[PDB]
Amino acid sequence: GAMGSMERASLIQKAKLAEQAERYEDMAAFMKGAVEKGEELSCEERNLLSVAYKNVVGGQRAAWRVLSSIEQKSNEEGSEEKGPEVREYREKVETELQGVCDTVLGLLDSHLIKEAGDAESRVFYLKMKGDYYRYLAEVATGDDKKRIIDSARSAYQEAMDISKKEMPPTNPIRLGLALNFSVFHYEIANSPEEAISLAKTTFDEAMADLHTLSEDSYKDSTLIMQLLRDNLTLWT
Amino acid sequence: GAMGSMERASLIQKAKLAEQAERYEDMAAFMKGAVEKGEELSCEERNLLSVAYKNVVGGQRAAWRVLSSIEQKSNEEGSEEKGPEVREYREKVETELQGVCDTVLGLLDSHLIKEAGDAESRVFYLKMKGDYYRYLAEVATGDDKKRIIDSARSAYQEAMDISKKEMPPTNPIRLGLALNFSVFHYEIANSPEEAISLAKTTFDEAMADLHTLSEDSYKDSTLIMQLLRDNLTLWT
Amino acid sequence: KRRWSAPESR
Amino acid sequence: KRRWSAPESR
Ligand SMILES: [Cl-]
Ligand SMILES: [Cl-]
Ligand SMILES: [Mg+2]
Ligand SMILES: [Mg+2]
Repeated sequence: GAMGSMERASLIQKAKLAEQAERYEDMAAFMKGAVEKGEELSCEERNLLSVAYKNVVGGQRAAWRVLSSIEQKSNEEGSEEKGPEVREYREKVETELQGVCDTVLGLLDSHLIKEAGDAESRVFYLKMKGDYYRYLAEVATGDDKKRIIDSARSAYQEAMDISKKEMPPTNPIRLGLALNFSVFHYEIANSPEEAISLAKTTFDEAMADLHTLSEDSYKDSTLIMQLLRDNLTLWT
Repeated sequence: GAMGSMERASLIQKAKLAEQAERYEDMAAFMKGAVEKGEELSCEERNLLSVAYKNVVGGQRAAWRVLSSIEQKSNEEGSEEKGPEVREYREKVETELQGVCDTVLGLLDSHLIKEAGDAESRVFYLKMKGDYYRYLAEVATGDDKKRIIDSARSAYQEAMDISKKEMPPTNPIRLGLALNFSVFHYEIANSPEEAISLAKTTFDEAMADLHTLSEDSYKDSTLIMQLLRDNLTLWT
Repeated sequence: KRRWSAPESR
Repeated sequence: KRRWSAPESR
């Protein structure tokens, strides 16, 4: 790997520089190198890993959606035939997106998840596993789509079980996990009622725990609660 | 070259798709492939080439400026020594930026400029040559900085001479050339008075020609005149 | 408006 | 505010 010769601490330092420069492909490559050093990641390092790949895949997903929409219009009745280019280029972006998801899932499987023993790290990584299988599911159309969806479901479900047992209802990782699992239900698993129920119960249980929090923790939790509320407003 | 097997028209079609998807690295690679087919570029194709590389290098320049600023602070008195990482990563981004500028300049030299006989194409390409030498000059610090600056000056000067002889003062290419040459004077060549004089004369000669224009041409010209005016406001 | 998914802590 | 350079026609 191209980062094999760089110190772990230098990789982390450069990931932070790349973040400041909004160079998220570089940031992801640096954090991949840091993971491949084989030591567990701290809370901050896990967040650096997550931010980098979220931004990389977010750009690819946005581009895939633009191209998929163009492609769908090209296949309408009365559309002029333009040749294979739209499909080809959508497939190119899709393949690159899948490659990024496979890379992240490979880091989680070798060997982030199996070494993660604390609730905060184990839930964080399982949420990530659910997220990147969900991004694979967004573009899946073939005979493996059901298995991809079930892999996302299973990762989210294990993360939910641990988070409910080991974390308070206001924990921001627990909240963001529930938010993403609710989006999975709504737009991947064709279960909008499950999505709405999860979002509401998650919001209501966090509301009831806010009184235990410092001012700074209150700010962190209410920020994600507002996203749950916004989704509920959109969905009902 | 990786685009050697794709039809010229398919490259152009995919460049437009990449533009819509804001995938400017892909867009630039497609347009590089189209240039390498060896045929001259139409007005629209020249604009596709320019937009793609402008966006690619614009992202690298923005990142280089962030990193250079961090590096400068690290070299202040009382700054804690953090090691070579900031310099290393700034050099990485700088090298990638230089590579993009060299690629563009190579396309212009082989063989866009020598085949460009019409004023509109020849001025467009010479402006581009000045632009990408200017971007090289922004990061140059060594024994070639003076030669880089003079290469930018020379390209802009030849473009200005042709544009003054062959194009009306409201032509948007002429206006954008003068805008960029004025920025070259102001922040590359340490000649703010020349920058201000060029911006004012360019604005005033365009103002006097607006009456000849259709509504749509008037809109195109006044848009760039407003940028000249904004720079004059900033500089005086 | 497009639904929210979880933002990054950073 | 950072000075303008020429925008892209497209
Ligand atoms: Cl393609
Ligand atoms: Cl580096
Ligand atoms: Mg119902
Ligand atoms: Mg004076």
